[PDB]
Amino acid sequence: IRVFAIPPSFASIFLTKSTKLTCLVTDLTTYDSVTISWTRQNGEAVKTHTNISESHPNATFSAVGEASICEDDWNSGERFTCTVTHTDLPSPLKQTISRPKGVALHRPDVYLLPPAREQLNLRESATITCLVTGFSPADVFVQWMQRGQPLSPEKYVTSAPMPEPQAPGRYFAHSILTVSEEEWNTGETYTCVVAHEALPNRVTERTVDKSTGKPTLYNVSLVMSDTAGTCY
Amino acid sequence: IRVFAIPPSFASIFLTKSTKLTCLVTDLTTYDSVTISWTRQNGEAVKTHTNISESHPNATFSAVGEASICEDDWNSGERFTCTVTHTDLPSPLKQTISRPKGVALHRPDVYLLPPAREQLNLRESATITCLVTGFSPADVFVQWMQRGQPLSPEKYVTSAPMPEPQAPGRYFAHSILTVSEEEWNTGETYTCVVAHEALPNRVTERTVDKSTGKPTLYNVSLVMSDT
Amino acid sequence: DERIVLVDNKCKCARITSRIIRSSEDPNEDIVERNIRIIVPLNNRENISDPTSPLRTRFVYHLSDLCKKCDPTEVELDNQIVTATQSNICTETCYTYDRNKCYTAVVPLVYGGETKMVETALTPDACYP
Ligand SMILES: *[C@@H]1O[C@H](CO)[C@@H](O[C@@H]2O[C@H](CO)[C@@H](O)[C@H](O)[C@H]2NC(C)=O)[C@H](O)[C@H]1NC(C)=O
Ligand SMILES: *[C@@H]1O[C@H](CO)[C@@H](O)[C@H](O)[C@H]1NC(C)=O
Repeated sequence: IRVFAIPPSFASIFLTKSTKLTCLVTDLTTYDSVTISWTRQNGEAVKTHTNISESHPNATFSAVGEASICEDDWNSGERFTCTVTHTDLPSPLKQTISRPKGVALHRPDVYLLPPAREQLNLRESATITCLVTGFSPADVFVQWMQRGQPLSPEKYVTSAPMPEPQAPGRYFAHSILTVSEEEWNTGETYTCVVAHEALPNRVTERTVDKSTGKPTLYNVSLVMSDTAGTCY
Repeated sequence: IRVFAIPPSFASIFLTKSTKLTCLVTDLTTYDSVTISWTRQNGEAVKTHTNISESHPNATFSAVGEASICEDDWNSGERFTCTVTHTDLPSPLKQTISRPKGVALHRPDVYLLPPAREQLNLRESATITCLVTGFSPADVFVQWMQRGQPLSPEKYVTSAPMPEPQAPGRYFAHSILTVSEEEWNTGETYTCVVAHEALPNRVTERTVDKSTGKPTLYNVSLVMSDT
Repeated sequence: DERIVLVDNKCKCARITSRIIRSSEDPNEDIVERNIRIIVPLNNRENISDPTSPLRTRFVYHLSDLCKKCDPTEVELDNQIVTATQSNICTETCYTYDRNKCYTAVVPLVYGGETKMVETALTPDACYP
């Protein structure tokens, strides 16, 4: 029996404006003897709603507990613990989740790399990478789009942040999206959207296509008329 | 008393160039009463270089067993077992390990991507990417090189394999290296080497330079109409 | 110090300076010089406020509509003060962005089904909110 506690994310705060706590419990044999509750440091009771999921193929059951807390409760760093009690566990399981302090704010940087030249020759698929680096803390939210249409959560993948060996305190992550070769050869556009607290407007976006980003040639035309006009 | 006999991965095999087995046993009251000796299929004794680690703060001790065997015998499907005898243990504990056979094998592909132009315009740093994808199982060992000599592992970072949502049964991984823009602008060369068990020669290399991606045509026309 | 700036456009990045060189010694044989400096962007698109617009590969620079004055000036006539129109010639396209200006956009963000449109920053840094 293992318990996973997920602290609230910045995206959930921005796009929903309601701080929530979740301590998922798995590897449960009986769902009629489970209880999920949250207790404060001083012992004040917190209202928690417990939900029961379906039956997993491995003869296990998962319980989901969603509870409403004030943004201050989490942002203050107040240490919270989720209480899980079961008849098969001689001692209740306790998990400690909190937000660390002494963290500065650093604006992240975003760059897109176009698909490799020798990948398009096979005419199978193309891969685009969105590299975001130089940020703290380590909670980011990257979403891909195609000419204003949000893309499905399944066509792109993202990686957990990892420390940067060069400069400590600044992290990085990247998102990889695949596309059809003909679709990319047509000339469609793609956008990378990242949400973080350090940004002034809190969201930034960048756009790449076939004509921009490692192109083959540059075609320019210039016209300069009325060169002998009145200036005064 | 917990006994763990993990087999070495592909990275250890390709880095130390020798097959070394481990039968480390932790949480031992007295390591003076420990004995590590592997066995082949025939059950012969194994020359084991037993090692003693430091003293854990929780009054526990561990013994490390190192044995060198010819690699040609593991892939043939021979099970190796280490026997550990302790005074507190009434009977020896045996862990039998072997190589899982029947794993699907596919050829990884290597793609190297040059640093972004916008990042170089800031004249601060440059980054390179070594994308390896379409491979199974999850055993990949990737290094970097510069003019034929290797660099410390503190200047590049690699990621663990992650399943590919598009094609079931395929994995992918990435490596990120940092380069000073000025060095990059000098004209040096960087190499990415990928070592996998499915490749015919186990080794593949890719190279990227500063001149990667330079355009071919610069069609420009100018008109001056003094109207 | 020896040059006078006439126009300092930012959208077309056009800058014109004029200078008189005292060539030789005859006052009637001094040449008048006009310098034009233009910086063209190769990555910006047709509409700088819409990332989906196609790329731009045609640039037109009319000098009659660049060195033009369009601000009423005050003139003293010894009995009153009046406002005077400098030129009678007074939708222009902005090729490049302006540092003193902020460029923003609207983008749909989906998360758990709900869609929250949020103001973005097309420019890298520019100004802060
Ligand atoms: C260039 O893009 C801008 C921004 O999309 C266009 O102007 C906007 O038009 C929409 C309605 O279509 C309004 O909601 C916005 O308020 C407008 N922007 C501003 C700043 O007023 C503009 O029309 C586009 N130009 C061309 C030629 O398509
Ligand atoms: C060069 O310009 C001409 C028109 O002046 C055009 O026909 C041609 O396609 C251009 N070259 C390239 C490589 O686009």
